[PDB]
Amino acid sequence: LSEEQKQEIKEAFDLFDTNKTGSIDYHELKVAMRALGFDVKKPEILELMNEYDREGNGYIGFDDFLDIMTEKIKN
Amino acid sequence: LSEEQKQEIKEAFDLFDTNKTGSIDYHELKVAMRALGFDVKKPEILELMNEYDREGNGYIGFDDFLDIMTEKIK
Amino acid sequence: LSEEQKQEIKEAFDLFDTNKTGSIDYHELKVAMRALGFDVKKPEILELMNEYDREGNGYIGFDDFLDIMTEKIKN
Ligand SMILES: [Ca+2]
Ligand SMILES: [Ca+2]
Ligand SMILES: [Ca+2]
Ligand SMILES: [Ca+2]
Ligand SMILES: [Ca+2]
Ligand SMILES: [Cl-]
Ligand SMILES: [Cl-]
Repeated sequence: LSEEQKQEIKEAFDLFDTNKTGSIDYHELKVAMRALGFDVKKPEILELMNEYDREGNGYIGFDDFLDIMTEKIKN
Repeated sequence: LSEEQKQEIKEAFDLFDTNKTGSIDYHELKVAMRALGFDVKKPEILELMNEYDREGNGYIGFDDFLDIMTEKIK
Repeated sequence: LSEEQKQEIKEAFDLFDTNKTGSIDYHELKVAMRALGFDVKKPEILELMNEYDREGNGYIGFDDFLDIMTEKIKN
């Protein structure tokens, strides 16, 4: 929630944001969460994708990723 | 451990310091060590808590976490 | 790979640079890659070591590690 914590979450997102877009696809969400210490598996990742991929293009934004990590850490 | 290494250990601790208490409980220690690349399981984590939770309240400080990562890395 | 992505890869290498050399051994490569979200196993790590430990002393450099992570993140 703090600025220091938000930057660290941003570092994990920017590491696997290949095409310099503001998005990550399924595989990049898995390694990003694992880079933050969460051993997420395929059923959990697909559940998160379908919850946040509103336009249905296979990508989620950073603010989507920020809210995911917010739910995981604060709980 | 150098200043650069200690800062990185500090970043992993501050990420899972949920209430800014300067302390982490069992679950927060587990994900923090895994955030540093160590796949730790429940028996090892409980053994670390029992070693460093001297007050017996279910929390350890950063200097407890710093010493844990010191022996795991060095 | 942007300059900020290379800094994050450098942080993972420097965390397990135990003796302040420019090298990591088998075990230090395993945890360094796992610190970046890749849960690699023994056969893959030994495969990467054999490819990049050209001198054959059980160590690889940062530029070896940077190239490994470049291939992993860019599929
Ligand atoms: Ca992308
Ligand atoms: Ca990590
Ligand atoms: Ca706490
Ligand atoms: Ca205590
Ligand atoms: Ca070394
Ligand atoms: Cl999980
Ligand atoms: Cl002790």
